[PDB]
Amino acid sequence: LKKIAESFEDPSSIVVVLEFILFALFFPTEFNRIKGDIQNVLLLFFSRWY
Amino acid sequence: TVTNEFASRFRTIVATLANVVNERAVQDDMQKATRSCTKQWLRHLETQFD
Repeated sequence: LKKIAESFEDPSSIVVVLEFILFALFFPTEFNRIKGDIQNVLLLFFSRWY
Repeated sequence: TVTNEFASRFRTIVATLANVVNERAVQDDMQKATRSCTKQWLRHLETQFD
């Protein structure tokens, strides 16, 4: 995955989550290829919001 | 460690200050806008701190 330096400080950061969901719809394959690297970002999102 | 304990402590500290400044904000009937702005600056300090 290309690096995404998100802090998820603000609700607007949901943008990045959408960016992933969309990527997982249009391109399930590459998504599955890089989803661990995506998960590193999602954990930053989840540890803040939940 | 994925998480930094020195930073997480500052996180709980800031949550406490959020509750405190929240109570003082509602007691002085100040605008919702400024109040959320205080909270925003606090979470920003949280990020800088990590």
